[PDB]
Amino acid sequence: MKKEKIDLFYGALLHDIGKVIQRATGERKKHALVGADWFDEIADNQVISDQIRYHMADKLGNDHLAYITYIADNIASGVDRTYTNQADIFNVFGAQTDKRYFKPTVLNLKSKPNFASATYEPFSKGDYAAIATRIKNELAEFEFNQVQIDSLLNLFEATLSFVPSSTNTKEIADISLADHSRLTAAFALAIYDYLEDKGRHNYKEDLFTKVSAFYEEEAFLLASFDLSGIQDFIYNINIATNGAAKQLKARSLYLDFMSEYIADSLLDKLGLNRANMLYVGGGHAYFVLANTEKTVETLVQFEKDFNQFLLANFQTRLYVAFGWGSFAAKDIMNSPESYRQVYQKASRMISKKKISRYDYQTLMLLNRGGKSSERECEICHSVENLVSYHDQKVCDICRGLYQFSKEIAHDHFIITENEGLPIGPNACLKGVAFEKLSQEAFSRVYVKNDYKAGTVKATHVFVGDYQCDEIYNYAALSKNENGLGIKRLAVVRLDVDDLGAAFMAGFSQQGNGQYSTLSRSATFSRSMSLFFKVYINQFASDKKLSIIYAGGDDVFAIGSWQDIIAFTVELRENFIKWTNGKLTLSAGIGLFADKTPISLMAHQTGELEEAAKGNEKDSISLFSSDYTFKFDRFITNVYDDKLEQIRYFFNHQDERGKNFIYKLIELLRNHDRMNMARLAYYLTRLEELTRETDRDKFKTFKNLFYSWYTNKNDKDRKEAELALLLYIYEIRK
Amino acid sequence: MTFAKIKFSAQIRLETGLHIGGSDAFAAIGAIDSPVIKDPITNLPIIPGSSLKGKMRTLLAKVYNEKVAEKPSDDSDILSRLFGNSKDKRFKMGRLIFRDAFLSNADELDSLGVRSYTEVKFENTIDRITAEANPRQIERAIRNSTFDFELIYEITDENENQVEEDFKVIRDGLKLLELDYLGGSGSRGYGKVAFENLKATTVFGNYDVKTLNELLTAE
Amino acid sequence: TILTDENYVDIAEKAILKLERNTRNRKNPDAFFLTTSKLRNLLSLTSTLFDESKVKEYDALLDRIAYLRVQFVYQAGREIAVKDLIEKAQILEALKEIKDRETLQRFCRYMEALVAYFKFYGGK
Amino acid sequence: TYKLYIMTFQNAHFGSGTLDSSKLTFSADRIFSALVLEALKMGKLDAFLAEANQDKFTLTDAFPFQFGPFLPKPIGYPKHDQIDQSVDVKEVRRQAKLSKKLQFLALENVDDYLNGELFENEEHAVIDTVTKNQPHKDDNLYQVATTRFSNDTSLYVIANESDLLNELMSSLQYSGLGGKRSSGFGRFELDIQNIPLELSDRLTKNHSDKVMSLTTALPVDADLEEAMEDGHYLLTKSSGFAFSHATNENYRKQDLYKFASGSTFSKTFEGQIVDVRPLDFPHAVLNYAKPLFFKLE
Ligand SMILES: [Mn+2]
Ligand SMILES: [Zn+2]
Repeated sequence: MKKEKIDLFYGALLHDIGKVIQRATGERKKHALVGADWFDEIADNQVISDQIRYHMADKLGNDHLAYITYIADNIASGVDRTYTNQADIFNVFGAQTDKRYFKPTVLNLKSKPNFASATYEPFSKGDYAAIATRIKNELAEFEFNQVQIDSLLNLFEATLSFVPSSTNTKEIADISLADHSRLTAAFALAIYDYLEDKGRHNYKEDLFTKVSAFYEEEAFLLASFDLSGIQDFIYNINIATNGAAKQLKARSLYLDFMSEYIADSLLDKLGLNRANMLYVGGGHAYFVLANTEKTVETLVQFEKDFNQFLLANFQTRLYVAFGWGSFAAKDIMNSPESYRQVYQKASRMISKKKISRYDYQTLMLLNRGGKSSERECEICHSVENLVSYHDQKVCDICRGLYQFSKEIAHDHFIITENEGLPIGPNACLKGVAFEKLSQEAFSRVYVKNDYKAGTVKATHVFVGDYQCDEIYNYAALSKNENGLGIKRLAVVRLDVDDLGAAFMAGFSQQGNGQYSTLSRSATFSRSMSLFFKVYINQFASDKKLSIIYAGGDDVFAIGSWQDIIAFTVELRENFIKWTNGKLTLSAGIGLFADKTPISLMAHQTGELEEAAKGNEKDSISLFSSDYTFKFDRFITNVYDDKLEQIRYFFNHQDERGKNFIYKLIELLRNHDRMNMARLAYYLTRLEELTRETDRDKFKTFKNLFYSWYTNKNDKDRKEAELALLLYIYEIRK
Repeated sequence: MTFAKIKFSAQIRLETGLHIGGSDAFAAIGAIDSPVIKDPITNLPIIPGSSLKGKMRTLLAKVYNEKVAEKPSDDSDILSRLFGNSKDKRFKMGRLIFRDAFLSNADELDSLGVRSYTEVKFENTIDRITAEANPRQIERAIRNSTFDFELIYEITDENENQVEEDFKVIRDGLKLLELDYLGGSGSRGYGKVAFENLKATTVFGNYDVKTLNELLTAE
Repeated sequence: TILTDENYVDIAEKAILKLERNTRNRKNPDAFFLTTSKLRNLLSLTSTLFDESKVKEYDALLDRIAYLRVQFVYQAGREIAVKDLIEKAQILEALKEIKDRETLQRFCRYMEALVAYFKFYGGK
Repeated sequence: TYKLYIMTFQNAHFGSGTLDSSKLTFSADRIFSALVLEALKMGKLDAFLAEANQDKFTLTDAFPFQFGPFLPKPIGYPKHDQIDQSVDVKEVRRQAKLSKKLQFLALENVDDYLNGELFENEEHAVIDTVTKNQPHKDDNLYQVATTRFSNDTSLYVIANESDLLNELMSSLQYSGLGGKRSSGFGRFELDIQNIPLELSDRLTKNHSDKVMSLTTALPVDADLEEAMEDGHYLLTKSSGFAFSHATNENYRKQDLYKFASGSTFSKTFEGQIVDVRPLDFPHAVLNYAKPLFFKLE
């Protein structure tokens, strides 16, 4: 970027940093000066310190970049032109219930979720010392230039994610300072670029004297892209070897980095940085950028170039469709239509592009025939640039991913010109160990799952990727040390419920849509990123399983079966608490014998998940569409009531009694009047065979069972069938 | 000679309990240890065509292969012509089309007051030195279940001599199934099977079936 | 009239509830005079009847339905709680009403039901 | 453009690229391939290819037939002006996903569907894989996915009736379709049936207003640009190994990308029967891609 622009960015990110220094310090001095002075302590930059000092606006004069940062500050919040801690987003999300608040912490990879509590309202200076020093330390010796930007962002992400933008205001109480500053910088640069393109240099006139006139002026694009084909690409493995498993985790991480590299190469073909980008998703991304003709032409051409790259390498398997919409400040608290309809223009441009994909020429060339190929890649059925690898036949892509699966346990990934897996126009993706960095030359470097800034000044990404053993061993690991348990491995697929609806209008119910801002939604996105890309790994800890895909959109995890069910349950109940009950998951859990292929499990478990979404969307489906229960009552009723009772009685019984489980199963599948009689008969028969220690407890249980089986309401006997199943799987040798 | 399609039809009667066995996750559900392959919509036992074809082929290899073959591509042209050979341009598809056989008499049994169409057979194992017993349950489709059987023979590039020999092979195949079992725990009394009301019918083209029908009813 | 497809089990249950219980036992709850040992040889015959109703045709088993009736009255003669059962549960009438394999199998099942609910509500 | 050829199967396998995949329906190219192959052993290939290159010749993707014919969801519809109710967002998005999930309308409902009325799928079948083995190693163990038809659901195809075609289809019903036919799948029972006016009224091969294609089809190089610009389509990829007695070896036929039924275009195009044979192969390998259309409003 131009120097003038670099300074604008830093100004906008760093204004209202006084609030932190001053919350720790507690000085009776206004934050504009605390901030600005402290910045002057550690670096010499008049334009920057100026935007901190006079962000307050203070007619010192000039047509300073301060006048930009000011108006962007106002737009970056719902508010227009005693003390409490940060508020849960889920306070004003959905119905009015209890209000919860966030104790300010710094982000650690290893950590349980930083839950809001209703008893953290009161502000305390203590909590800030930890933070402010960590900030000032890291900015002490710190060059404010282009290449430093993606590290400072991460710093703000790490320390200020739970520091509120304002200590005393109810309107933006819940908007973290990290997001507010980030958003401020986004609009600062976007604005700057708008007036650059339209020649306007009187900032003091336009954004200040005309302040309310500009808010009407459509200077912004909400832009988006969607990378189609990802799930089918990751999970379509037609090999069942040990080796082929490597490809799964590989493919996953690959495309995660593809969506990232699209984001980054786009933002710098434009003049912007990652602060302009709201979210990076399941191969989705949303950006705020200037509404000019330059920017639109760069989007159009970019997209053309990328689908060119994608065509060359993956044929029709991967496609990326962009879309943008135009707006002015219509994210400031018709508000129903306006805020929703800015996202709708890109949404709709993308759908139209996805539904008429290519032109005459590229179809002509795809159908050019000309091959006569005896063989294909065993993994993906490609006939393109085959190679021998390990005495099997694969494409150079699949070969490339075999290589990548070796680089995958590093922390750092670089963007080479030709070294590694193709990631884009004249770019490749290579994981490399730290030492080797100096020995390679690279466009950009990412560090994966590290909040600490490093010597190599890297862009920070966060993937949830827990691994314990390998997929081909998970099924065998389900057998106990005593040889107990069915030898199967399981998959889980789970999804937030009506996530789209939350992102767009979840804040409309309370108030009347006054709480539906852009900032609010941004903060929502961060909540779900955090939950699904950081905290998810902790729920996986000490469990024999691997998280292959993780996001609010889609979570995919495969492991041994008892640990997968434990993982699902731990994940969900954390999610309900984290969300304060205002949002749910549905999940389905597949159960398969060793060596069934990846494609198959993914597909069948996807079907199970849709059955689960098939209830009123709060359900979980395990091993068959028939066993589908509201999560709440599977947890409370199947998992830790009926199953604990069953376990308790039958762990005492011998082979002869354990056999009755089969009868009970049958009778549950054949529910009819007469089989109630038979149920009673074999129940009392069992009671007879049971030892006298449990005779009393078993009396209670026996009659309870017949209760379930006699209810005209079938819910309890369904739960019964499934718990007896769980039990049998649980004991089998 | 002209093109024609002959349908071999019968009712397979289970003379003893049959176990083929569940792979389909629907039919894999562990409510019993060793389940049997079942048609998902009716949850009745089913005799997969792949089972019939496979077993009949490997039986017929013992008779009609001059040299015992490692791989099925090495089977004799007489078997390859009927069951197909993926590595031979002439026989890439055999002249036989098997059909999954389905339970015919479900209604007969429902009327007789039968309840399940599968029994759960208890077996055990005796340690040879310790004499302790390890018990075992495994499902069978009940005996005297019947299944509608259909096999298609295509007459294309055969000389009438050749179709005669093919018919010999098919009759040997069925008899050999009768004097063996349909894949189960066969050695221990499982898969015994009978073809009742065994009949040939020309369902396409003209061929004359009289002498074949005689020869089937007598073997 | 007495035994219907909708009917039998609910009747059987009602009968087992109305059955003679030993109120002279201070120690025991509702405790049955009746005892599975008394029924054993009887309902063995019932079961052999049902089992054969599948492999033979109605007329062929008339001998069997004869010997059932006999045994029933005989046991009702020899045991008080038996007579009580086959009284409250209209058993002998229920035999009289069997013209049919459908009806016959229903009676066998009826006995099954009686016994199940007997054991359930306190048994031998 | 004449009759409904209604195949009713119990077991079929219509592989969508893998033996452990299977589909409700199959496309025009598959049954055309199958017809070709049946003609070839009957003797009558030359005569059938005669019939096929007639403009009169009509073949369509197979579709669900359940007490009456179904059709493909028109891709591209409903448009924005018919789909935007005043309801909250959660509902709009649930029914939007319900609309993406949808595959086949019954004919009765297609005009409704276009005018904005909501429909969801029905259960026409259940698909499951089963594992089979070969008892010579642990190196042969495989899964084959079958489509198992339920709820009196047949598949049907629209074709132009002729004495020869009728003969070939009657023979096919003992050869099976798709599938591991040798090994149990695919056989069917045929019923040729008059085509309800409510449908046949709306069939054209030439028409200069909006139409939905009933066949997975590839326009002639000359018509392509137009059908893609004003089109709304999903491109599907035809791929596989050419079946033939020519050679022992197996060669992948040429990958071909076509427009799926029913993509929708502003007007009908002429389609092709493509030769997708491996370069320098003894005989032509034919992919049937010639559209029959359905008009809209
Ligand atoms: Mn401020
Ligand atoms: Zn590949």
